[PDB]
Amino acid sequence: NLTTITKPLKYSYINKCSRLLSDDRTEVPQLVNANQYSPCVSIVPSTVW
Amino acid sequence: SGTPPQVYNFKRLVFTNCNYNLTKLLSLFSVNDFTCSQISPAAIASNCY
Ligand SMILES: *[C@@H]1O[C@H](CO)[C@@H](O)[C@H](O)[C@H]1NC(C)=O
Repeated sequence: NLTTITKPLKYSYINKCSRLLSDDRTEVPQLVNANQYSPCVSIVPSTVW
Repeated sequence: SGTPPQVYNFKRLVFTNCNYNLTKLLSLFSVNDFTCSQISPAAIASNCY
């Protein structure tokens, strides 16, 4: 009996967040710290397809 | 070389006292997934084991 808040289509999350270097051969993962956001949210929208 | 085996009969290569160069090993490959546990990806290529 509470409809004023809505519901999305589905839940979604990120399972891999790394970066390529200039050699295009090595991958460096990123670890988000407390109360910030990893830069890899700049390439994936709020809803993963 | 040769036909690779399935997951339940993988073939082993042991390495003790030999020179390894992954810059010429993995150059013949293309990494789709690279995951590691308890060490960094860059720890293997530099630290002597
Ligand atoms: C920032 O703008 C670029 C320009 O198209 C876009 O590709 C990217 O998704 C945007 N990032 C966010 C978090 O909206």
